[PDB]
Amino acid sequence: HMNSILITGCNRGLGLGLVKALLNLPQPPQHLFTTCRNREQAKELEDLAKNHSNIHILEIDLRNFDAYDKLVADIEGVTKDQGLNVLFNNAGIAPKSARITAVRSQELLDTLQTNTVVPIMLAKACLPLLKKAAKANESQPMGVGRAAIINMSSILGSIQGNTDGGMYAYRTSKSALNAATKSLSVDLYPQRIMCVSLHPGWVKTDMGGSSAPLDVPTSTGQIVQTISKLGEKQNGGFVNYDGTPLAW
Amino acid sequence: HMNSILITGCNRGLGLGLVKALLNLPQPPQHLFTTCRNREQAKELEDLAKNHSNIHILEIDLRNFDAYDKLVADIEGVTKDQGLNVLFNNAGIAPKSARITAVRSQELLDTLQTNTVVPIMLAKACLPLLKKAAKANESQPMGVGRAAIINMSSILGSIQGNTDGGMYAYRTSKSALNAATKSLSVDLYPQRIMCVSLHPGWVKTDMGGSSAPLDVPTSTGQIVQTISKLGEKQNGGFVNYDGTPLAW
Ligand SMILES: NC(=O)c1ccc[n+]([C@@H]2O[C@H](COP(=O)([O-])OP(=O)(O)OC[C@H]3O[C@@H](n4cnc5c(N)ncnc54)[C@H](OP(=O)(O)O)[C@@H]3O)[C@@H](O)[C@H]2O)c1
Ligand SMILES: NC(=O)c1ccc[n+]([C@@H]2O[C@H](COP(=O)([O-])OP(=O)(O)OC[C@H]3O[C@@H](n4cnc5c(N)ncnc54)[C@H](OP(=O)(O)O)[C@@H]3O)[C@@H](O)[C@H]2O)c1
Repeated sequence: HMNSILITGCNRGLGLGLVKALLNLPQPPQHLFTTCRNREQAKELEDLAKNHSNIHILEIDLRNFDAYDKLVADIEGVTKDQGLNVLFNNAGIAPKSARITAVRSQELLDTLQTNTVVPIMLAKACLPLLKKAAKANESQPMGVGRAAIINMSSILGSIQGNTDGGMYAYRTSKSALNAATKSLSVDLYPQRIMCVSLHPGWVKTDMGGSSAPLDVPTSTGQIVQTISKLGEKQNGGFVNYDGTPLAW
Repeated sequence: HMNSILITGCNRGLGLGLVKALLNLPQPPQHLFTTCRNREQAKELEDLAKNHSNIHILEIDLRNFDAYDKLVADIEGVTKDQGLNVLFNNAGIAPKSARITAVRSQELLDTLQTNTVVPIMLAKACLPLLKKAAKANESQPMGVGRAAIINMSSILGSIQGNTDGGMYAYRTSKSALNAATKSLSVDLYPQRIMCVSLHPGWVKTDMGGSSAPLDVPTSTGQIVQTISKLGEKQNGGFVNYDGTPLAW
């Protein structure tokens, strides 16, 4: 059971799918923090909120690093001595496909900032909360029930498995996120905070497209289930949406 | 034999070491292009130039993406229909060690820009020259003798081998460079342009430090030798300074 969880980017795709799947759980989280850039929009998320009080909507554009201090402040005020059990870095972007001969430096930097730098900086900010949760549940084994950072990655970030090429901004950012996941796993081991990169499979969202074999509920359903079964053995790993180990 | 080669960052460490090792070759390159940010400085490189006419010094700060068009112009004017056989992305930076609780967003972005974005953008700019060289030598097998991009990476970029953690900016940028190396290998295969990431081993330079087991000549000597033996089988791979396959 996850008492509290913070998930970034929940007005659309997988973020929203995860929220719903979290609710359908027999023992849903007591505090489900969800970020989105425009609360005015996210009608579906705003509607889910008006129907589920365990949902907490926080408005912020993750690119504003100075705004993090307050994000964590708002969380701590609600959770207090129980900290934050899970940070789920889901917010991500994928520019349009493009050949090396058409790659733009700005597209690379922007993708790297949102898909790589943000997750690292948010992890940094949430560390105090994650450690409090890890301590509060120190009698339990490693898992989302204690403390964990789940970085939503992608199989396209699998260098060993890249046989199609292209997608420079996206691939570099997800392979970079993976390297961050591994370092975080080593650095946070003392407090027993789990960190894993997870590929949600190819899902039919605005990013995944209509050609994807998986739908949102199917993926997120298994994801919530998978993260719920992840333990110390999978710490610092790269796993598929069903828990299968993936290649870096 | 490499008729022409472009190496970035040659006033210091490995860049300078490679230049010297290239010269000591029985059949040194006819055109050895070397970049550096301050020609006024780089006395040793400027001195090597005054003694070796095959050396060409080009001044530029790789962060200035608009300056690339001219870099390639100057090269093409010299090589012409023979193109550029090798692009050796050596320029790199490594910020001071720091724990996750002290990581700065600017340090991450800056490291990612110089160690990841620059190599990708320079590769992009040199593509026309690399393809001309690849075509001019189409009767030869893949290798530095035909056309190739060698990205100087690092074992710290090996996610599978990261058991010490930390070094977020550096690790993410080198793992990202590796993912770029793999995509470039697939995308450039048609023109048979080889791309490989190479770890020079731990060398005693300003970055490597005095604790490194290898000196500059030892590393660069084997490097020049190793790249000289790299072929299609090692294309898109991550290799040690002596050619041994490394884990992503
Ligand atoms: N779909 C797939 O097949 C697939 C496969 C592998 C990995 N993934 C990864 O899974 C995650 C979810 O992707 P998705 O399929 O749901 O894509 P999506 O439908 O495009 O959703 C991306 C989400 O991230 C948010 N976001 C983007 N930039 C942001 C920023 N600067 N600040 C705050 N939020 C930001 C978006 O907010 P706005 O609505 O405000 O833009 C949106 O909620 C991503 O990390 C993605 O890379 C997806
Ligand atoms: N030493 C090791 O043990 C080791 C191990 C693995 C990988 N490497 C990699 O090997 C390469 C060489 O590193 P090194 O040991 O020689 O380090 P170094 O002695 O610090 O040299 C770095 C070189 O890159 C240049 N450079 C940095 N930023 C630049 C920019 N924006 N534009 C143009 N040039 C720039 C530097 O120029 P300035 O003099 O103007 O600063 C310098 O010539 C790097 O890619 C590094 O990551 C080194």
